[PDB]
Amino acid sequence: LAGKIMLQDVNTVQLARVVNLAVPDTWMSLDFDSMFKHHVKLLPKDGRHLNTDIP
Amino acid sequence: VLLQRISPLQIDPTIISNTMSTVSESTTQTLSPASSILGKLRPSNSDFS
Repeated sequence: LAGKIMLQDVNTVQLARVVNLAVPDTWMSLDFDSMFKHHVKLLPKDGRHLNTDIP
Repeated sequence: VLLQRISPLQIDPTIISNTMSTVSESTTQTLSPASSILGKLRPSNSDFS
């Protein structure tokens, strides 16, 4: 399991627990998965910015 | 001013940004051709004059 975890890829909800981040209870009746996957863009609309670069 | 009030041509600078948004690049490179050209062009409103 340790070997699998070292390179295995988890979802955003599982990642966010490192910083004690959890989905608000008021969102439990809505489809937040689509908003997470296809509606929050991590790339500037105009193009690529020098600052917005994830190592 | 006369040309502005009778000409049907409209200058919409968002055309340039839309095309540049689909350029294929790598995020580990120091230089970005798409970002640099947009910086030099700097789409503004006073291009009419």
